[PDB]
Amino acid sequence: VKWPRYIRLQRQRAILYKRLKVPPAINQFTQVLDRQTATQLLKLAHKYRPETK
Amino acid sequence: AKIKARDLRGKKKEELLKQLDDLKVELSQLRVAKVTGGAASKLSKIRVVRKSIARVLTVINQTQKENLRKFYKGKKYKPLDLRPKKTRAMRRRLNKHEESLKTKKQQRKERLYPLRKYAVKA
Amino acid sequence: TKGTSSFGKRRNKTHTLCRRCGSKAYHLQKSTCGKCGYPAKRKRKYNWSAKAKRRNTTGTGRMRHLKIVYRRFRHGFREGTTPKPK
Amino acid sequence: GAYKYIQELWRKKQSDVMRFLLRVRCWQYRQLSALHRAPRPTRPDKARRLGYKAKQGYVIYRIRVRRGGRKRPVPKGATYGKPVHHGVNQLKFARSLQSVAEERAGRHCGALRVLNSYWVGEDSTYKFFEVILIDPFHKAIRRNPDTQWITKPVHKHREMRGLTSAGRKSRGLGKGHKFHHTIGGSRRAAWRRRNTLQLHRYR
Amino acid sequence: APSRNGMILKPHFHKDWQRRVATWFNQPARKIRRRKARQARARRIAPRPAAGPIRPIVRCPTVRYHTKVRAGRGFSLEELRVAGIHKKVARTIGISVDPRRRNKS
Amino acid sequence: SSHKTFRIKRFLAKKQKQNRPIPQWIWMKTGNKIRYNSKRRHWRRTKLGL
Amino acid sequence: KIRTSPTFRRPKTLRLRRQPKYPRKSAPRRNKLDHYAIIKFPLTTESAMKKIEDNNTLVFIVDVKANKHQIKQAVKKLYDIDVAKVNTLIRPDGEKKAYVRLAPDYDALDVANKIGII
RNA sequence: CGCGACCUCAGAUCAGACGUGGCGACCCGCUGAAUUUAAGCAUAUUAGUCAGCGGAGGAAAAGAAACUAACCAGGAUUCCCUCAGUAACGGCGAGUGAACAGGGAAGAGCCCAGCGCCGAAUCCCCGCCCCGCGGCGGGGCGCGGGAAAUGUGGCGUACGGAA
Ligand SMILES: [Mg+2]
Ligand SMILES: [Mg+2]
Ligand SMILES: [Mg+2]
Ligand SMILES: [Mg+2]
Ligand SMILES: [Mg+2]
Ligand SMILES: [Mg+2]
Ligand SMILES: [Mg+2]
Ligand SMILES: [Mg+2]
Ligand SMILES: [Mg+2]
Ligand SMILES: [Mg+2]
Ligand SMILES: [Mg+2]
Ligand SMILES: [Mg+2]
Ligand SMILES: [Mg+2]
Ligand SMILES: [Mg+2]
Ligand SMILES: [Mg+2]
Ligand SMILES: [Mg+2]
Ligand SMILES: [Mg+2]
Ligand SMILES: [Mg+2]
Ligand SMILES: [Mg+2]
Ligand SMILES: [Mg+2]
Ligand SMILES: [Mg+2]
Ligand SMILES: [Mg+2]
Ligand SMILES: [Mg+2]
Ligand SMILES: [Zn+2]
Repeated sequence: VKWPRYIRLQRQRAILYKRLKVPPAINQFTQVLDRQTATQLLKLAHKYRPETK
Repeated sequence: AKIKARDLRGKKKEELLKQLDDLKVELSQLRVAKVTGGAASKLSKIRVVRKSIARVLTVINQTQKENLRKFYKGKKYKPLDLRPKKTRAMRRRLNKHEESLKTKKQQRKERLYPLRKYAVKA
Repeated sequence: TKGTSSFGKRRNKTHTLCRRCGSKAYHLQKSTCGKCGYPAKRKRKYNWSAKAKRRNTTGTGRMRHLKIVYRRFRHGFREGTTPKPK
Repeated sequence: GAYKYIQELWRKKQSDVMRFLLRVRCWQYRQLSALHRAPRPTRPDKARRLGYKAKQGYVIYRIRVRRGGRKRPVPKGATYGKPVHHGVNQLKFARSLQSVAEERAGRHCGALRVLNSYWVGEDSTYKFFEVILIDPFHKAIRRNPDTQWITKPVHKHREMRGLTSAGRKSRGLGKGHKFHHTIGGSRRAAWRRRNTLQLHRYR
Repeated sequence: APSRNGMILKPHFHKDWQRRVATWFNQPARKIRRRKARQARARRIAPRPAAGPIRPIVRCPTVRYHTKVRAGRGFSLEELRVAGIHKKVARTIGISVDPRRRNKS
Repeated sequence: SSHKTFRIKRFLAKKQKQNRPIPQWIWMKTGNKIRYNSKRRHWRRTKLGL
Repeated sequence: KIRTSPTFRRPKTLRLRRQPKYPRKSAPRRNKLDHYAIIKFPLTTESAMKKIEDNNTLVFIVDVKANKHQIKQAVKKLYDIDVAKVNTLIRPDGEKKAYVRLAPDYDALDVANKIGII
């Protein structure tokens, strides 16, 4: 498909982060908490939510 | 008879339109007389009938505009002809309310340090 | 040949009446006016012709809104009020 | 505060992190149009320092201009006159590219007012700036007495009359012995007073 | 061409000086306007002095004038602090204040 | 030509109506200076532009 | 869902209709091309009298913005007579002349008598 | 596959607003000559002037020091007198050419970002009730909707400030 410009631009922005040498201070955010610890963290964080309006 | 603007204002719109449509028949009858060639008394009545029609239509339009501005009196959005027509730059100004706000800093500054009235001996 | 004989072939016109300025300067083939420049949004005027500016200025025509503006200015642009009736 | 960290972070433009970010952002803005709306400020601390407040009616536009000097717009060679004014190639525009970017934003968006602008990237042929724009008819600006000065008709097209910071830097105004030629309103105002002959009644 | 004896004069009339000629025929008109504005201000501040706030004792720099004394722009913060007057209240009772001034002496 | 347009024919109509002499009764008026119509036009002499 | 064509087209979104909170003008304008304003006066000329007598027509000077349909339905209301056909021309005066042919059962000169032209 | 966020980007005759163009004497930002003078002429001079372009207001611009000074020191900006046809620039030729100090006209000062502390303590819009209502505002309700933590408001800004 001949995709629109914004779709093509974001898709080959996603490829440039795989091509170019990402410095470690930006690369450290790709290293992420795994699937089971995040649910425990949000389960704990649901008990300390700020009040609504 | 002399059609006056003072006694047309209490009348209803339909009996005003009846007089308007009668005076338009009068103009058509006078303009036939003008092109056939008629009396000067018939020729000079054209200006009389035309201004009477202008009077009746002025009363009708003024009454309709007054009822429209009575209907839209308390509404936030009103038609642009009923909105006030000043100059364009003067319609794009700030309000009394908007020019009369001052900040909490200037409010406490005016409170704490007011302009004193004083005099100096000679 | 170049003069009197050549003047007999003038039978099709270059300019017509412009629909914005009313002058016969609308070039039919360039589709633009040599007096006001009608397809341009701004009217054409220049400071190298002061005489051409004073033929089309705000005092030249009818002033059918500005002369009522000048009269309404003297009363602060009062609106929606009537004089007190008899 | 995080803003002090981001401010000192943007001062290390030769570092690996900033040379990565500036290059990928310059590539991204090179693929867009010459003028388009940014959804949010790219550099928030500097927009904040220049006067952007994150509320309704504050608009950010990102814009690119072409780099280099000003070639004289004259046919082939042929700038007719004395040898002083045969210069065409190495001439320079008297206003900065940031000042050009501000008026190119403000002319396309004539209903808004230019507040300031900042640099976000460049390459060999483009410089990228982001312009802060204020709607003067939104109520969040109209009813805020801190920022209701911009709503006044005096401040129409500040970026065209040279009243923003970027167009202000090119007028040569300031206090000191280095700016004697703009004493008064401006450079032309100094010239008018210095070349106006005062002929008194009693001489 | 020069005459027998005289000065070498350089008149600065080589530009279009006749366009920028400032005549002073409205000088007696602006004097009356300034006087009427002055009296209107003096009636607006009715018991307050017509000149305005009090100006401080100030020496002149730049050795041609260092013996004379002058009216300055405002009293300094050190002077107001020694006199016991708050800097945001001094301007309300007709004391001229500027914070740029220093006190070397 | 006989292949006129509406705006040209209307312009010719107005310039036809302005080409009449002055009425006889206007120079019996008090504040009158007009002797005749000086803005008159003949089809052979003045060619109306266009 | 598969992409059958290699062309991306803009998908058709919902378009709402105008529901303004106030009319832009307060009242509709009055129809200034009224049935009295559209017919000004007839001609009493000798070229129009033969046109009335022979061809059973009437000759009017009408407004220049008038259609043949409007002239027809204007004669049918002012003079209570139906129309066979309307033929219009624009004079070098600038006025629009209308030849209005009546029905075969109505007589144009007996209509002209009651309106005044004779 | 589907569903739900957020980001980025579209389309609306969507609801409510704004800009366009004119005049242009005075003002602001660019662009910008050649006649002329140098008894020629090319640097200069004409002149940052005419022409060209954009943008305003009843004035505009400037404006509260990254200042002047070298003193026993002054103290925002604008304008007048003087400095001064001076310092200085210049085929050092023709010509060009300020500023400080001083005397007056006027005189008015201020606010943010940051850094911090406060439960976003802040702002906009729609529906209803009453009032004002011809420069669309005020309080009261709405388990009404959004903006905003990628930072609104209060204190607070170089004269120090906060607890
Ligand atoms: Mg504050
Ligand atoms: Mg041709
Ligand atoms: Mg123009
Ligand atoms: Mg030269
Ligand atoms: Mg001699
Ligand atoms: Mg001929
Ligand atoms: Mg809409
Ligand atoms: Mg230049
Ligand atoms: Mg010479
Ligand atoms: Mg000579
Ligand atoms: Mg020569
Ligand atoms: Mg000019
Ligand atoms: Mg304009
Ligand atoms: Mg104006
Ligand atoms: Mg100003
Ligand atoms: Mg000074
Ligand atoms: Mg001297
Ligand atoms: Mg020499
Ligand atoms: Mg010079
Ligand atoms: Mg001085
Ligand atoms: Mg004084
Ligand atoms: Mg804060
Ligand atoms: Mg300061
Ligand atoms: Zn034209």
